[PDB]
Amino acid sequence: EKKLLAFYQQERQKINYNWIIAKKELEDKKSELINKEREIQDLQENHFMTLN
Amino acid sequence: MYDPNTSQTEKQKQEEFLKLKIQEAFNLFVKDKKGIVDKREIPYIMRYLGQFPSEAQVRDAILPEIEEDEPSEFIKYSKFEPYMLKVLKEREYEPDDPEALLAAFKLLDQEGKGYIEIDMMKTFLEKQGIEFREQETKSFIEFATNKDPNATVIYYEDYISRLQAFTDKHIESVMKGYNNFQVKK
Amino acid sequence: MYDPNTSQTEKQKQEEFLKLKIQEAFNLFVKDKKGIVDKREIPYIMRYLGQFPSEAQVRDAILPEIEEDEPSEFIKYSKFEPYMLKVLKEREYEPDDPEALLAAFKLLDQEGKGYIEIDMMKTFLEKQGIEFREQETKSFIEFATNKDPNATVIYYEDYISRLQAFTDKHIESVMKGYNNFQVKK
Amino acid sequence: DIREEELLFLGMKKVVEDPTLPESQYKQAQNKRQKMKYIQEEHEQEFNDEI
Amino acid sequence: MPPKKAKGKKKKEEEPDDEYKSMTGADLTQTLEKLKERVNEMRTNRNYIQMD
Amino acid sequence: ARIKDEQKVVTFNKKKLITYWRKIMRIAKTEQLKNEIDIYSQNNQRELDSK
Amino acid sequence: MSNMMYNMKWQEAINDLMEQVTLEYLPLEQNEQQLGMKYKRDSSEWFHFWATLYIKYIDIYKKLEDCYDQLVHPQKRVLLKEMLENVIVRLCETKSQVVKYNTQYDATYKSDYPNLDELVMDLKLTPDCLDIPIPRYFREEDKKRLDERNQILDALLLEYTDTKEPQEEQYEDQNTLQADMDTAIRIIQRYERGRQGIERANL
Amino acid sequence: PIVLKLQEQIEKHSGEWSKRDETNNFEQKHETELAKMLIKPVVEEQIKQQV
Amino acid sequence: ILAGLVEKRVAKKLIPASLMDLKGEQNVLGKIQEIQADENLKKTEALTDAKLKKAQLEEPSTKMPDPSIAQIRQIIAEYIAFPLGSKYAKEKLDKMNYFFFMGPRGSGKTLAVRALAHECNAIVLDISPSNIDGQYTDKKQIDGMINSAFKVAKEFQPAIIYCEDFEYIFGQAKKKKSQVNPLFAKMKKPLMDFKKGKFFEPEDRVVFIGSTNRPWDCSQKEIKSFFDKKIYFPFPNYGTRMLLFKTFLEQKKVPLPDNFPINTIAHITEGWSAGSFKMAIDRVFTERRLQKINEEQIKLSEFIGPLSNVPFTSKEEFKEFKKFNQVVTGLQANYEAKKAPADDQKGDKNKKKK
Repeated sequence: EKKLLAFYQQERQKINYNWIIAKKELEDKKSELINKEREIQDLQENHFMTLN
Repeated sequence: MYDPNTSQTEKQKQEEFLKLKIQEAFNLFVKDKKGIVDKREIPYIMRYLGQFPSEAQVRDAILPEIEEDEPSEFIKYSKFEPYMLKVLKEREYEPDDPEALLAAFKLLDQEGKGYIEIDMMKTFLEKQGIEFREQETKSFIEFATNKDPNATVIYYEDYISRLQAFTDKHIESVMKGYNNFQVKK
Repeated sequence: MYDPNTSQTEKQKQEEFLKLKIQEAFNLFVKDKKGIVDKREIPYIMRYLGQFPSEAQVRDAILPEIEEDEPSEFIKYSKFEPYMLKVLKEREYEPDDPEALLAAFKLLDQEGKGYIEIDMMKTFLEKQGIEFREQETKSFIEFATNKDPNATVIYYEDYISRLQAFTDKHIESVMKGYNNFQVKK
Repeated sequence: DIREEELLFLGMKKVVEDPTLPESQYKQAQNKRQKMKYIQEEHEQEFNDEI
Repeated sequence: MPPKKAKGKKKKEEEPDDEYKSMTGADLTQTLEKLKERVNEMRTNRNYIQMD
Repeated sequence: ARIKDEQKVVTFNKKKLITYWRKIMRIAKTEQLKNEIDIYSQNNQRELDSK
Repeated sequence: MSNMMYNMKWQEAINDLMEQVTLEYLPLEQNEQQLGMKYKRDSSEWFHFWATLYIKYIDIYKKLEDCYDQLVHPQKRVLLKEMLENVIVRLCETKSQVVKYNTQYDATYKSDYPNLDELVMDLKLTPDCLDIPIPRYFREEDKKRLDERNQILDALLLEYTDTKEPQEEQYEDQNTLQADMDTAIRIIQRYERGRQGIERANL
Repeated sequence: PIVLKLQEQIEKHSGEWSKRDETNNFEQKHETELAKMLIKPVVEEQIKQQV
Repeated sequence: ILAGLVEKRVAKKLIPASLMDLKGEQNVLGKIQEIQADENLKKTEALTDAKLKKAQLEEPSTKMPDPSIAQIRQIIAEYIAFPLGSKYAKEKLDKMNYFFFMGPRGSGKTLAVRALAHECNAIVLDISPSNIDGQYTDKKQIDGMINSAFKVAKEFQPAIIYCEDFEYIFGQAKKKKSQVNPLFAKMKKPLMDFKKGKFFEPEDRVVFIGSTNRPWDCSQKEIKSFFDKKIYFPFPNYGTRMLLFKTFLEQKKVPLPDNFPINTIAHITEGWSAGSFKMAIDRVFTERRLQKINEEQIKLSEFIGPLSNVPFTSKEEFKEFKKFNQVVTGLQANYEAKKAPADDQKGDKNKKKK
């Protein structure tokens, strides 16, 4: 019982660190998606200007 | 659930656990305003907690013992904690042993073939004792037949065994937490 | 079952429990007079005492030993209980290791496909060794195939597992009460 | 049933993706990697020809 | 062939002279109370850590 | 048989601390979803006014 | 999608490499500015420094190897490959250096398995951060000779072996009974008769 | 020395490819300029051998 | 020569494998194990009874944590894949091509061999006496086969040579009459001269593989002086063994239970190699048993029977493995180094000349 408690604690801490890393990467990629959308809008605006 | 052959501290901790389980079930079954729950699920909360009171028993000795002098459209934790606390202490609404279910199924199966016709079982359910609704009978037929749509008879022994196992699992789930709570200083 | 390397008090308790179990089995086979049972039932009782003696072994050794000075169609309890006790203590006719049964079945299955044809098993059991009777083969086929009427082949692994589980359950049930049993003074 | 709803939603049991299913995310990643790798070889061959 | 396991003499273990051989019944009920709930303090730490 | 004073009867704290964390994280997640609703409102105003 | 993401990953990997180069240049310049006296740096500090260097170089290896795995610019790929091999070499050298200074506990352990767990947790990474799976580009690169070798091997195998599937480790089972079919038949018969007698007496 | 190799490779990549405008070459394919620059040695050495 | 080798079954196309296929955990608490080992050794130093100290030091120092599976994977990758798989690393790294391996049967040596061969796409030539038994009956054939394999490795780059059962070729001569064929032991001289001659060029990306099952059989000095490096595969630990159990059970496609006490089975299974683990897992689950897993959840007793059926490694074998790892690796050499004082002098040595 003690051994299982210890192991579960350590593996829980491990996945906590993993989940923190995953959240950081998810935030970075969401910011990247926002910037990609902004790039698409910029391309569209310059496209309309060049068409004019 | 409650063991009346324990020490005074053990009895007090069992009572406080009953109180906290009542609180947990009530909160998980409160819809809008904290501290209020409809009386329909009060037997549902009891079943969540293992008690098996009959509908007539629930209406005659449960609701009046917990309802206010002024008819309250919903019950609060106030009368919900001590009621089933005392019920579990005295085991007022403990369901019969599995042998009771075995004898019941054998009686329903007069010929003792090991299974009961779906039509006969539905007739008993909807005409004897506490009648079930049509959907309740449909669910009973589905589960007892293992969700068999074309089944005509049900092996009561396998259904009894599965029901006993599932009841044991749910009792383990509910009782987990029956144990610690201690007097706070 | 009987532990031959326990304490002297444990030895006496085990011997008394085995004697009581042998007496109960004898009574189960008693039809006319207590203390006498049919000779044909001699191996059968051994199968509840944990012994699975072969027909040749019982005919050559068990029968002459149990038989009195003159050949009798009925075996008395006086000559049955002691011989049964010593046989059980020595574990002479205990069923072999389940690994042995698995090895035998795999030897029967030359290709090692995990199954044996029903006709092949029937031929092996009725033409080699001590041939079985028709009812013996019918029961073996029915129960190896879990009472499947449409079964065409028998998987030896699961059949052996089921037979071993049934044997263990039967042995534990027959041994039931040894904890509560006490040596008679 | 409520316990397993909490398991999946509050996050008790992992939702394992079957590789055999057509829409598994790993399948999309493998297809993209295969296309990308063929891309490196295509650029390699045409760059050698250009040189 | 089957290498039949040797019929080694059974345990009949000589009970170790550990701390389990100290005091009489009433203090055994007290010690009872001293290791009767909590070890599931630890098992429940296992359970909660597993849930997390 | 030592099952109720310092060995085997502390499951109540198990499930009660689990439920107490359930309530702490329910408050935390409700505030987080208030923040998420505020972010949704800001994005909604921005995008709708862009349209 | 893949091109831009791998460009950013190479950018981060080069940032890590520049971080390590500046870090390791730091001791040399500090020594140059303080060459007068001797250095009483315990093996603990050198172990920490080399272990952090090793872990950062492992991260660089992972990112660069994945990029080359999915870097499509052949001109970019050649540079990535040469830089990856150089980094792999200095990584092996860093591992050896950590091996030499494995003098913890006031000892002289020249262990090929130095322990970096304390730094790993102190650095806020899980153990898997040390993973170094073998790069898969060893096959594609100059794949012609090895593919020809495998072709010749398979041709020879069909020439004599008559099989092509890769041989699996066949472990002989010591659970084989050296008994004739009669013995097995008799054993099965005893089993069946015993169980049938049990059933009939139960009835 | 391998430190020198890796570092110098880093600076040279930063100078050449980082300062490379891939917007026109959206496919990240080889640039003719690098092709000419790295091919000049081959032609020059062929000319030197023939001469 | 390649055709002859193929006809002789010395060269085989081993099953492809990956290095990440070696399910292993990092030494999370290895440093604390080392701290406890050092503290216990220091306490032993404080002991007074000479007999007790001698008895304690005679047994292997189990307090030392064994090399981690993650560390072993790192070492194997760094020493093989980069040198075997990269020319530049081979030139710029230590010029070693001889690895020895010590571990229990099926403990994962084949897994590592398969992973390296698949990743580097290298021919695996097993000259193990078992893999060649019944085909060679003279010294000339062994010499010719060794020469052909070495030439193939030099010219058929990349190439790798694996050889199990190395004890019979470099074991204890003074031991009793081993049932193995004496002809295998004669390989020492050809391989001895090959090693002393530096046959394979240091840059040439070809390595010789030596992995055994019982390290104590081989001569320790020759192992130390004849292989570039040696590796000992540790017995699975609680965490690593439990994770291996989980990985195999998911591989067999069996459902995962929520209340199953994995560490309990881990404790029950302590003392078995990886090969025994895999053998027991394969034995427990069959075609109908796997098809029937849904009806019957995995039961603890299911693993009770097979565990005893598979070969079992006693604590004595683990102790001997640890002793061989410490001695052949030279760790005991460091241990003796850091204990002898420098007070003792170098005085008279000439009077005793008669």
